[PDB]
Amino acid sequence: KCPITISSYTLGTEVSFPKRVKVAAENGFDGIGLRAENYVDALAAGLTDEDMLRILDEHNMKVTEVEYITQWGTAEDRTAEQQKKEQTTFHMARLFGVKHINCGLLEKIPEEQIIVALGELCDRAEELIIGLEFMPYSGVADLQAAWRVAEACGRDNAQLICDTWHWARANQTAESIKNVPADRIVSIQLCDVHETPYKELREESLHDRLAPGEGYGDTVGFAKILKEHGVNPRVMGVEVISDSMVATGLEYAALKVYNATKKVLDEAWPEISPR
Ligand SMILES: [Mg+2]
Ligand SMILES: [Mg+2]
Ligand SMILES: [Mg+2]
Repeated sequence: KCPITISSYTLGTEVSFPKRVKVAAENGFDGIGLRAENYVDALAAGLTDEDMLRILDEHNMKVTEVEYITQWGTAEDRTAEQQKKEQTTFHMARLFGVKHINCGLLEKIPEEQIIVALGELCDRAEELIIGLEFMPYSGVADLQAAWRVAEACGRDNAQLICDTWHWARANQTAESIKNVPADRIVSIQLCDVHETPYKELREESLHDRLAPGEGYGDTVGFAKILKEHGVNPRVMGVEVISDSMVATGLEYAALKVYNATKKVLDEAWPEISPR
């Protein structure tokens, strides 16, 4: 089993929790992703952990993705708020029954420092899996780099996330997955890329992604690579971060990315496609 999950950013940063759940459920998703910010907003709106569980249950829904841990690479970055965010994701994962937490490292630090910091983060995570996400503009720039550091840290909960946008913008291929044990890839996130990159790649990534297979990043070929390598993702996230789609409509966004996801997985991995 692999829950088709609408990732947090796919619905923006404003929508209430109950609307997020409802829009997801109405559009055929098995789960939602939640950022710590979304969770804090819900608490600020007077919702409790308990109420969030009830609402999910009311829509036959689950939170299946928890994110996003960053700013863990250096002593100066690991501030009290950083550490609060870490702790908040850990609690969120336990609460909602999620086994892994999405993680990225923006800071371009020497890799030996990354190995050590990653090990420490996995220690902090205890039973939870750290899903380290490579990104072309980050301190872990491609899949080989992510595997190198996860491997070297020597914690079994150091695992890997493949997000189509990052895969395509880091120009990854079939060879990128070489020597990466399939069972180390904890999740997959689907979307697609514009033909022409932004000047600032990080702006593009957070503002102007395309729906799966509607772009120039061979989402279909990407899914097939991971499938054939023997990856068994815990979640199939759909992470299409698009200010334009959200501005058009949440329902619009949700329908558009579901239909696109179904198109790609029908072709590439029918056994887990939504049905
Ligand atoms: Mg915004
Ligand atoms: Mg991602
Ligand atoms: Mg089977």
